[PDB]
Amino acid sequence: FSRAAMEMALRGVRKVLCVAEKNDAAKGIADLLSNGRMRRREGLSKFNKIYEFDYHLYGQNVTMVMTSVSGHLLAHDFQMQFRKWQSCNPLVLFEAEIEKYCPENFVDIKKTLERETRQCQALVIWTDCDREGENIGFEIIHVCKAVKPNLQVLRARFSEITPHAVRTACENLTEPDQRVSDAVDVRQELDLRIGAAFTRFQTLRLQRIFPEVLAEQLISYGSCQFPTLGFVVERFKAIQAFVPEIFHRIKVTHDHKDGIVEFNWKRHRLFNHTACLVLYQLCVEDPMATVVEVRSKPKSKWRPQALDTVELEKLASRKLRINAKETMRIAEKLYTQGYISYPRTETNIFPRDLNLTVLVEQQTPDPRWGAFAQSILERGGPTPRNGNKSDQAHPPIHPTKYTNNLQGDEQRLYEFIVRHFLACCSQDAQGQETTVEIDIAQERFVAHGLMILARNYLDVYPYDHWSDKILPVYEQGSHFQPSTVEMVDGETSPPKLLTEADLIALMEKHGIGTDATHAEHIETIKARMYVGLTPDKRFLPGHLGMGLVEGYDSMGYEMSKPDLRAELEADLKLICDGKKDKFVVLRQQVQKYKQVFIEAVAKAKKLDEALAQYFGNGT
Amino acid sequence: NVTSIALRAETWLLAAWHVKVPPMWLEACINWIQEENNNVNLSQAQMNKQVFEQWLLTDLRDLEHPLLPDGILEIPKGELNGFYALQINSLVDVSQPAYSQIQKLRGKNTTNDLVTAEAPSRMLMLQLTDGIVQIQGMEYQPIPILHSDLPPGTKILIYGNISFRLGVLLLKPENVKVLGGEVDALLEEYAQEKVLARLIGEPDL
Ligand SMILES: [Mg+2]
Repeated sequence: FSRAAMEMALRGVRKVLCVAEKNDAAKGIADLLSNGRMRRREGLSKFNKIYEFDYHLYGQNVTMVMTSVSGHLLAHDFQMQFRKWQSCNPLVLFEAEIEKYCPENFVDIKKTLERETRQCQALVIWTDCDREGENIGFEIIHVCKAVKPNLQVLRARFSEITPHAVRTACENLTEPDQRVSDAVDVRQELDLRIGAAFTRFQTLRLQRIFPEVLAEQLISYGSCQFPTLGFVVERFKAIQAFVPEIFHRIKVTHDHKDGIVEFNWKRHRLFNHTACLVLYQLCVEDPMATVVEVRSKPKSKWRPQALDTVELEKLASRKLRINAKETMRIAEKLYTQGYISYPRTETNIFPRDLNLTVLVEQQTPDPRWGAFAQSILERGGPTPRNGNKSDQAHPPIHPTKYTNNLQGDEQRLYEFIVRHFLACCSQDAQGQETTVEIDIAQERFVAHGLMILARNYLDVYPYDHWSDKILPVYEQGSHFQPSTVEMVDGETSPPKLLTEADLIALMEKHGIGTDATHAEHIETIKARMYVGLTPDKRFLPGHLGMGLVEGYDSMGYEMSKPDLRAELEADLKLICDGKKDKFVVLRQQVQKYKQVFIEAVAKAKKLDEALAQYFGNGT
Repeated sequence: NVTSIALRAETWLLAAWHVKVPPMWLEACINWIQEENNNVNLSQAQMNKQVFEQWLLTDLRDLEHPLLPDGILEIPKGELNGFYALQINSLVDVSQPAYSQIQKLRGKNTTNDLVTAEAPSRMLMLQLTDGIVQIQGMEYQPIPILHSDLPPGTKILIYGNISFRLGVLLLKPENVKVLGGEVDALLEEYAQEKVLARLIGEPDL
């Protein structure tokens, strides 16, 4: 724990084995700690190199053997006996023994870690600082501890690949968190058991019932992919059920030299022709408008809140037209290359430790946003708009280093992250809101006006729009003739199909897809052809997607609801905090999903009946 | 012979609530109240109350006693003056969509239906009747005593100066008083669910 405890522990250490999540992270971390002085060496895997370099750890000169894995080193599955679909009843998969194993393509990596453990006295985990990263770290620990059971294991904690971050990580090594690793092992186990049991059950059944339609096709089930599909089918059904209604409104306009002023009815609209016709007839006879109230107050447009993964995934889709799967891929690439902080975080509060003044200063060489960044500094300094969330691990996603060498979507997302950061550190746009109330035959109409005085954050953030709506001068007490007095017709509009940002928003609201896993589940329902994208580009459910959701929902128990997965994900967060143990969560979640499975097997014919609506007869 | 009690009740009904009733209904009503409370000799105060309670529960359509003036529907625009104790057959909010209203009434949750990633005073339209002519009553100014859940057959006093157009009365709070009551025959057909279901084209109604 203490500096003296660490120095004592390090004594007699000559070689320190360091392991990163991917080779690019290993090359990057080794390059920064060594100042490019590192010496490249080859591992038993051609894509996972070894970078040896001399370094000073807790008062001990060591040789750092920096290598990497390629994501998860170990694969989870049932034993060979349960692996075959026709070898057991899907129901037994809720209790069937599960094992972890190293795949053939990763055996070269496992053997490199084992090889280096023999020449090394300590192990430092350099995997990304998230739940999966801690689980990968524990996969590396298990492999190395098989060689040296008394091996000293440490964990390097960092939120960016920058010289100061990686140097501080070496001065502040900690113990690997078994609690967060265990939550990953619990989720991995539940996903395999619920996934396998429900997939084998429906695929085998529906392949027998609809052979011409679903031949050799995989009807997969996921504890999270199912309520995700549920949101898409729920919205489609809402639109299908929606009844549009004709409404009527009195529109009063007044022509001015450089623009028509439209006064909006205070009654807004009426769903009755006679009710509006009567009020309109009163307006045609004596249409003389009188200025009742000319009111004005200061209006402000708020600068963006500090950026977290969800807001990045949603704004990149809405504003940049990059889908969440790609955003997270590019965001990880920019993180690995040292340009942004770790892009998997719930934090929207800038920690007090973090120097925002330097991060702003760093962006002043840019031709586009450089002048704005300087402007923040000239106006006293950065004043961030923080939220209310903090994971206590990472800061909000922000630019950590300046680059002008990016291209394509990589440039677009970096530019977005930089502009959002500067906008957040800036001031709110300040304007002046005005309103003019007119009376026509005791009926009140209102015209609105806006005059922006200081655009502020808007000058760096073009993704938000604020526009002046300048109204002509109306004196309180004035009388005038309106240009037109109309009785126009309207109709109520249904909701629209969900966009990816709309779907992420619903998932967030209901507590599913937590730990930045939204994209993975949206991608699975896309790939399995349960949902399809319209040209708009919104989510439209397919006949199999539709049939499955209304099949399970007709069984009584509301299975398309995200309540059960939200409870599962809630329990996983408890495991991480040490607020719950992994054995109670596993026993409880398995008993809960085994019950839902047993009820679904009993009413299996409901699935056939719901899909028969689309595929017709079948036996 | 209850004609002596009938005149006293008629005097009170008009004086206290501006309620006009036919003599035959009034005499039949008093006789029934006397049979119901057979053991006693009721006071005029108790008789007047019980007669009025029976009136509040009576369908004006079955009373055949005109109150509203002749050809009120024939005049395109005008003003109505005087006191009228009419009956609401049905009632609906025209400031809100009937689909939106029926959803809330049916208690179903449509929260996910209005979820997006992107960052109106009430007007009741009353179907009023004196039992012979049917007109409309509009919430011209907010009348808080009226609400959509008022039972079909509810008796209301319509008084003062009221401007009317195309068979619609432009009612202000100073022109409305709710007396109460209900009509069993109307509770069935013109329940708020049924009124709204008709406006969104739901069958078997
Ligand atoms: Mg990772």
